[PDB]
Amino acid sequence: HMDPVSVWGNTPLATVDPEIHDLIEKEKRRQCRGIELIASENFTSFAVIEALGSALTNKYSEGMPGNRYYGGNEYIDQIENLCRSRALQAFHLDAQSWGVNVQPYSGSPANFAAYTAVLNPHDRIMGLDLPSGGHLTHGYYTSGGKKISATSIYFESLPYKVNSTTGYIDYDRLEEKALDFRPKLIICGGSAYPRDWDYKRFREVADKCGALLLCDMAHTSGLVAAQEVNSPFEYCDIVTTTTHKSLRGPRAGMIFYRKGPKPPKKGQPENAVYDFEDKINFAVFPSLQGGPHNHQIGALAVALKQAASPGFKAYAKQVKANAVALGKYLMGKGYSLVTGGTENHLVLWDLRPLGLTGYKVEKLCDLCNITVNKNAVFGDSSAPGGVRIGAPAMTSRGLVEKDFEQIGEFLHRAVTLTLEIQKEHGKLLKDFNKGLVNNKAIEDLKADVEKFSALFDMPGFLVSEMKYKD
Amino acid sequence: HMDPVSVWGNTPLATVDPEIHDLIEKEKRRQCRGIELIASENFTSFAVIEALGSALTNKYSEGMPGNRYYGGNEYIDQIENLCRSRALQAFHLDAQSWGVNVQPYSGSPANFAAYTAVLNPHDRIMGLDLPSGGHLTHGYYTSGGKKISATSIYFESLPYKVNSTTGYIDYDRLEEKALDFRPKLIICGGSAYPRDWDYKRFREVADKCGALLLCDMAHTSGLVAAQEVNSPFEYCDIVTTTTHKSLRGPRAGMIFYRKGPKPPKKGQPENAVYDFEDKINFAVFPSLQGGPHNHQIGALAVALKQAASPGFKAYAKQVKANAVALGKYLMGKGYSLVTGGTENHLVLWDLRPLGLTGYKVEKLCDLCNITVNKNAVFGDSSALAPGGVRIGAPAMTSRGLVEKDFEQIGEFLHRAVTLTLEIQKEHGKLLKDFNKGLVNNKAIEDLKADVEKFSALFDMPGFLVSEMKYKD
Amino acid sequence: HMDPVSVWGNTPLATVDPEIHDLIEKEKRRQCRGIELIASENFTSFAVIEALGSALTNKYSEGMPGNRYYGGNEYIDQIENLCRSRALQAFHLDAQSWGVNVQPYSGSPANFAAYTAVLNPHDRIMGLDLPSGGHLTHGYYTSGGKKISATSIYFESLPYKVNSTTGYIDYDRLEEKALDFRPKLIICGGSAYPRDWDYKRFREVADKCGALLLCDMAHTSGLVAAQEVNSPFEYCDIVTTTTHKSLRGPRAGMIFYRKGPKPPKKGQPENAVYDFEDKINFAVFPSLQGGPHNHQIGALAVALKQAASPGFKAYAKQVKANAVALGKYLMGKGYSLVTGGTENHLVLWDLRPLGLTGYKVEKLCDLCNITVNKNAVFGDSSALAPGGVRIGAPAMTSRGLVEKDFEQIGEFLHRAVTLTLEIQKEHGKLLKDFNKGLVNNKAIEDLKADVEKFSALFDMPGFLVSEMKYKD
Amino acid sequence: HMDPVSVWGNTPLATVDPEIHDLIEKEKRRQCRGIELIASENFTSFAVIEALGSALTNKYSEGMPGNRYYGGNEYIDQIENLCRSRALQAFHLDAQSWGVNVQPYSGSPANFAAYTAVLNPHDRIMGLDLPSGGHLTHGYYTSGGKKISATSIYFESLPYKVNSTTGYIDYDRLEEKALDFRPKLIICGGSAYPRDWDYKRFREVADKCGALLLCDMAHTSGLVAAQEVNSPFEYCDIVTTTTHKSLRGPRAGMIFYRKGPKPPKKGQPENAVYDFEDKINFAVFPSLQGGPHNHQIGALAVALKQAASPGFKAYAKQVKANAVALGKYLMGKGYSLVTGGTENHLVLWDLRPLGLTGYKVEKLCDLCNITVNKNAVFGDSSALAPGGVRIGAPAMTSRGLVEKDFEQIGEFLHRAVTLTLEIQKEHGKLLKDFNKGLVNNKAIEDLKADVEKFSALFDMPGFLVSEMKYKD
Ligand SMILES: Nc1nc2c(c(=O)[nH]1)N(C=O)[C@@H](CNc1ccc(C(=O)N[C@@H](CCC(=O)O)C(=O)O)cc1)CN2
Ligand SMILES: Nc1nc2c(c(=O)[nH]1)N(C=O)[C@@H](CNc1ccc(C(=O)N[C@@H](CCC(=O)O)C(=O)O)cc1)CN2
Ligand SMILES: Cc1ncc(COP(=O)(O)O)c(CNCC(=O)O)c1O
Ligand SMILES: Cc1ncc(COP(=O)(O)O)c(CNCC(=O)O)c1O
Ligand SMILES: Cc1ncc(COP(=O)(O)O)c(CNCC(=O)O)c1O
Ligand SMILES: Cc1ncc(COP(=O)(O)O)c(CNCC(=O)O)c1O
Repeated sequence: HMDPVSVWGNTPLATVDPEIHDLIEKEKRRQCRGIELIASENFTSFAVIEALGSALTNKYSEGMPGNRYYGGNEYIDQIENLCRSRALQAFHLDAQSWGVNVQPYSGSPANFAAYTAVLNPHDRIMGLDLPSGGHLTHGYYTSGGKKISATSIYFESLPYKVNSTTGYIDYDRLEEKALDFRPKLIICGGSAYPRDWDYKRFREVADKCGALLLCDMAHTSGLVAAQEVNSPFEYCDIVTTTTHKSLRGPRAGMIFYRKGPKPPKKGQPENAVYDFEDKINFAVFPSLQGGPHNHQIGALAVALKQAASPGFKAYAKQVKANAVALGKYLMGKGYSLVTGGTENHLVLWDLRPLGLTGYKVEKLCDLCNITVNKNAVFGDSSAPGGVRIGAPAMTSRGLVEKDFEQIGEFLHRAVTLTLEIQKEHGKLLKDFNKGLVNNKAIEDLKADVEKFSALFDMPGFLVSEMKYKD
Repeated sequence: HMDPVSVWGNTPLATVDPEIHDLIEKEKRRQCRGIELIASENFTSFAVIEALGSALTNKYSEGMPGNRYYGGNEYIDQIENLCRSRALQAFHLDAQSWGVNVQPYSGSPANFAAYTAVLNPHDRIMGLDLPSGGHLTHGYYTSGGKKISATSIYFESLPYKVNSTTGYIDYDRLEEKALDFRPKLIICGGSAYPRDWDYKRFREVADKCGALLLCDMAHTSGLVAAQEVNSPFEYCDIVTTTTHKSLRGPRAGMIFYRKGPKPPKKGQPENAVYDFEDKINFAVFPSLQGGPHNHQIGALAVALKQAASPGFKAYAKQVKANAVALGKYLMGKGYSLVTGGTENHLVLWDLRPLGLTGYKVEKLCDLCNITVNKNAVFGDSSALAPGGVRIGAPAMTSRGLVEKDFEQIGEFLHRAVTLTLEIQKEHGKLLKDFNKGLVNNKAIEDLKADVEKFSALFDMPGFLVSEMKYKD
Repeated sequence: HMDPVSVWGNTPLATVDPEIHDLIEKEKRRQCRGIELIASENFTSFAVIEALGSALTNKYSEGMPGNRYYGGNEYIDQIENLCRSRALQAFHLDAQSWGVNVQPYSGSPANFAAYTAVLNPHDRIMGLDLPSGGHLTHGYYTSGGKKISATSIYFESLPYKVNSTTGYIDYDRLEEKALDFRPKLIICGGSAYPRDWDYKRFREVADKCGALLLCDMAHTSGLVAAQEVNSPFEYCDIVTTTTHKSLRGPRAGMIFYRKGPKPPKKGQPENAVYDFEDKINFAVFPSLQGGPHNHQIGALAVALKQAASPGFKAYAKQVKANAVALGKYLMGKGYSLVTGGTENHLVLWDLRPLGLTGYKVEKLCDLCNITVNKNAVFGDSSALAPGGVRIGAPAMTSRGLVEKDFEQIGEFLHRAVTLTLEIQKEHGKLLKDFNKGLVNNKAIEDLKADVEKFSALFDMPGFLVSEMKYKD
Repeated sequence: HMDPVSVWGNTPLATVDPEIHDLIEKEKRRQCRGIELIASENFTSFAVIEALGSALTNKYSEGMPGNRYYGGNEYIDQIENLCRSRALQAFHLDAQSWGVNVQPYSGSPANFAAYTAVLNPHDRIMGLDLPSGGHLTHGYYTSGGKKISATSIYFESLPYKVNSTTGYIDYDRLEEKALDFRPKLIICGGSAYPRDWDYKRFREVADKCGALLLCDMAHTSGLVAAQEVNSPFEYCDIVTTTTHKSLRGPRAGMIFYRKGPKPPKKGQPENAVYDFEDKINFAVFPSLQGGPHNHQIGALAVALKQAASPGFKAYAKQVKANAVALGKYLMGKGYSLVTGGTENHLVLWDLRPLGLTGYKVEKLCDLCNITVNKNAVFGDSSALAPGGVRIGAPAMTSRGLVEKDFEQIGEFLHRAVTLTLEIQKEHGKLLKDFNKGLVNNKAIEDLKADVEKFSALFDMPGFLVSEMKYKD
């Protein structure tokens, strides 16, 4: 005999699986009791989460709205249509000039599908080098020649780099490389680049070598929606993005592409129109993905309505102001920030002038409930040299500039202690790690961090309902 | 000024976004007021859905447990380790002999990562042809040579087929083709094959041509977990799966792979060990994916605990018995089922003897709240109007239906196809003319009313019917 | 100080390099004092050899006549245009419907350039499997999956096979394979297939799967020119060939290709024309080759004039008659010929029923001045010691031998194979042991003496035996 | 009835084919009565030509000496063994450290086989950019992105360039690109680079990025054998070459490769040995080529004996002195030479400062019996009309010309370019305009007369002027 539906199918998680419920409750407390500075993380809304955890997960809906491979999609089609239209609206796009596919499962799927749409295997791509700030999916192989990303396996990558003096993209070297290498696709946007992008100059380079131009705006998508950074749509053929970073939605991807008449170009016939739509859609399905995750699409529609609000514009302005304030505090203490500041949501902190690796600082911070990630900086070839710090998550908890200065001081205390441990125990990991055991100053820093963090509000769930309030 | 956290971030969906809320509520009613027969669909538990919609979505955790590229993973690591251990336990695997990666975002990502782990670009693969019942990601290109799946673009595919008269896999032709084509990887498992698989024979073929053997058990994984169909782990090097079909979990993928000593093989070195684990993990991350979706992984752990329960074994038995009972009713009316029955959760219904396409039958059924999908059958070339319909039992079995209820489903389907014939008989076969017969059709309205009255007799997992916005 | 031009540059080979001169003189004697049966060899004319060894070797002439990358090509252009026009005439082709590129350095370069012209890397090809009689460059990889030819590396190959019983091409399995595999190019023609080709059926299969059709007529090109076997030009898009086998010219290749209006085909545009010429020329140069070898082109023009003569048609008839007479003689004794005879210039002889390898038979024959080559037969996996020996009539027919003379060759081969078996019986099957039987073997010496006496009865093209250094 | 062997097979070319014979005699006269300055051309010896035009053309000999796929190779094996050993001797190589394959049909086949030996499809290579002086087969695609050479289709190329101001290889940019691009193979050597190569720095770069290092010494191979330029063998893993340029042999290619113990390397284990030999041989045959052209191999053995002589060393010294003398004469007239001089056999002459294309000068020169080729210089994109002319000394040095004669060649070139300008200023700078300048131009006719008068007097290797059909 089967279990009655009510028993297996309607009983709450707390009863069906106390082990997982307890771990989720412990993770909720952790998210509350630390300083969360991973630049790619955010805290999304309870409304997004309610759509994410919904019966939308039950539906197979391969295809496009109105052109599906399964029956039963009368409401899933309306949700997807709404998501697509809100995506165009959130980025201020004319629907006769731009379309969007909202089915990519995440950012890496979105990029690989965009490449598959416009490239054959082994076609050439150029993206920002990972140590210069680019993403894995922009064609990462190592300076020792190890192919890491599938984008350097199925396609042929040659990365472009920042200038070693300024830390900004070296646009003349990009142009020289593109004219020599002749890529079919140039990628802009990145994961750890602290400045805005000259999309006009990227378009000039693309046109000079005949390449397509794609922007991957995953990290700054929220700032783009709020019109707080340069818009890639003015100059790029394709724009990809995640939805869970500064855009503050579920984990998903989107692919935007031009539609309609093309601008005048020499050699190009008159009245030509863009031809990306069908290729992009086909690449997502049936080429690469299967059934869309409709709970993600529904959650994304919610996030995109929230991103078009005046409150979200104020949030995006605050993210930038908090990152500047943090950078100014760290630079005042004498620390080295790549490019000497920031124009977006993150700072990239070079730790090599202190004699520290990113692993050591990240490891110590983690023990103090300060959540960062070690990060490559220019020169690194696979313990990198830097740490990356972002403002979106803690700005979502309501922190403003003075609070981000306190974050700077906690970061200052953490690095000061990492130096003292390394001076006392040594720079070799086996020695250093003996400094992280029964260290009263780590425990004191952890305690002060927890005190500071626990008091702020938290989106996504009710603190008053959580299992672990201590 | 920013909105307070309570306004934008803690307010319920019903207030923040009434439009999306209303559509979810309409979809909730649609799922429990019709007959849901898509063989790849299920109705998952509220406990799975509570984990899916959780703060686990906020975490970046690239890497593996204990070996991450970010801090903060004390609890995400425990959740992922529990998910992996429960996956091995759900399929009765020894941790010394099998490992599993639970980060694939869905089934197609799981397969492409498994292939990327063991194949170079353009290496050769052989899977079941799509019109014979294989999946897109098993190397699908069309009989006209059009490459459709990326698995026929980035790799070199040569599909194997069923016997054109019996509907069973032609194992002799599989072997002949494999010895000529020399694939690096043979794939078994499928999307619309109504019979079990001779994994032992697949292993003999793979050994004869030196290929790896992978099973994609996506559709029947729940039945595998309940030991109700043949276990691919006895013979396959790698087993991939989704988790949202018969397994009744969230939408995700897993890749199982052998570990430890290799069984004795001629010319193979002594002490040889399997070498899949590092390659498969690396393929998933950093090669193909980014951040794991930890809310899916947590939800999957719940589903895997539920799949190990006595109740779930009874469920899998009932899925099979319901599919058999439905098939018996349909052939009793004279309809044509591929292989003339089923050994799993689905039947594949060949409509071409009736002069119908699956598109017509799917469309009329949809108007009656009977949710199926049109499906390719052997010989088909049209994806818009293939020659069959595929019917599955997992979803309705999850609402508590047993054999007598699936016989009534058979009668509703018989009415639907009878009606589809009647409309084609009057209005004609061209789609433009057929669609005119679907406006103000009293027999459609009657059948729709009967389907909904029948569907309302049963409970519904995942949400409380008593609390939904659109009641009756 | 430099040597005077007369010393280094005008002095004959006999004085400048006695060592090489003596070896050439020894090879001249070897060629006219034994029985030369390698099916891909011939004895070309002195006139061809005089053009081959000429000042034409000094010229760089990249490009096409009239469109070159170097100056100075007034006369090289006239030679190449004469070579191309004579090539079309030799094969009875109208210049409005066929063109030809005569720059390929040999046969394997010609095929790889033709493939490069119409295929992208990894595009799919189908040719006759090597143990079934196809060439290396028709996509050869082994039954163990080892890629041998670059045509199985840079392109994706699926060979088609002969019937294992009859030795004839299995046209039904060809069609089935082509419809499953969907090749871009199907190749016909071969190296060791002893029957003619159903080009009409190959065209039917190519049309059914949308493939281009290419015939590699290297071995039988002389018979084609003489209209003594089926013409591939009636049905194939492209025809490649060497020029040194039955065509009796220098070592070189040619690529023939269709021009002008395409024949009507459903879905194909009205007024569609062929588009091979520019792609094929570009593939040869600048894609793959550098400077043409104009001394080969001039020598080829000579051979193509000779091939258009009444005398050459009689030679091609006699080649076929000699091969048939040899085959009937060997079969009367009980030797196993593939397909039980021949329709061209060669027989393929399966030694496995004797418990012999082609290597043993080739080695013993060589000691008797009977020159053959060991050859794969259906099912072989060993290239060192295949199970067959291949015998061709072109070379000895060029020395004027007729049917009764080829029956004498049959008797010599029977003696040699009998002796091979006797030695294996006495000394063993292991090569180390078998080789001991080849020392001071009176029967080998007897057979060698009979072979040279016989060979000395006939004239010899290409050089004057009366003036050769090693007389008798 | 067949033609008697004597009639078709022993009759001389002059009687069998008067049309081709006459064209060869006209080409012999053309070679005598012009100034031949194509830097890749030479006049080879009669002794080489006698081996080239010989019965060696009749033999199939696939495989290696002592390990063939055909019988009858007792003397062909001795010829190939002698060719290989003479190749090692001519370049002063220890046979325990170096081996050589002498089967490549020409230079482009040698390079493609060397690449295929050590690279998989789409592996990365880096060679000198064609407008900077590299060869097509070093990975040539255009600055507009058009893939031209097969080496940029089947492999992934990124060329390195010369310094835009000095015309020398930019070694710092080479290193920067190699570290960014990470090629598997770096190629050095060129077709139009007028300076020697810093192989030591190339080896430093290759070691830094983990690449193999190959030198293509085709153009300067004769100078390398005479030890008149830097030896690539000191630093390169593989050395390819043609044999018909400054080496003065037949048209063929060779691939030299390291053998034996590897030099100490940190990551490399102890007692490591080179593993190129079997891969190189396999790439030539059976991967890419078919039967070797034994008449080429025999002729090459002759040329390699000649290259090891003291007279050949004096020839190489004179080639260099003649190229320097010519460059000094041209620069003394105010012309622009790339890098301002030469260290080898050629000069590269930049005509853009005069407002001329290489097409115009090439074409005027050809009308005056001055044979050059237009040639890309740094920055060019047009293959129809590049900006330079390349001038080489090997061919006329082989006719016995010394420094004073090459100064006269300078004045003939100076006269030719002066006419080209005069025509340009009069008739115009558009080809429609210009080609009117080359009609009934008395100065062109006068220059041609003076060139023929000068050229006809010099000795000619390869045939006897006293015997040629056209002495006027
Ligand atoms: N046997 C089997 N049945 C199945 C699936 C499968 O993978 N295998 N599916 C797994 O999800 C669904 C069908 N998915 C399909 C997706 C695309 C095409 C296809 O051929 N598309 C072409 C033609 C489109 C057209 O004609 O309109 C194309 O996209 O161009 C076929 C089936 C449901 N049933
Ligand atoms: N049907 C047919 N007969 C033919 C040829 C052909 O191409 N097709 N040949 C056309 O010339 C010659 C045989 N050429 C061959 C060259 C290499 C291998 C081969 O398989 N080589 C492997 C194995 C070496 C070994 O076992 O020793 C290798 O090179 O690795 C076979 C045949 C003569 N007879
Ligand atoms: C055997 C099989 N494998 C993989 C997948 C893909 O899973 P995703 O859709 O999550 O990518 C499917 C989907 N099959 C869907 C169907 O049969 O309707 C499948 O049937
Ligand atoms: C620019 C960019 N693009 C795409 C992605 C991939 O998103 P998914 O993880 O959903 O695949 C990332 C991830 N960046 C993660 C980080 O910077 O920490 C990214 O930074
Ligand atoms: C450096 C180099 N390498 C290889 C080759 C090719 O040789 P073949 O033409 O035999 O394929 C050339 C030809 N160079 C011809 C020229 O510079 O005019 C060459 O210059
Ligand atoms: C059908 C066929 N095609 C091409 C070639 C290649 O020609 P080259 O060797 O010139 O590359 C051969 C050589 N076959 C040689 C044999 O059968 O003995 C051949 O048999």
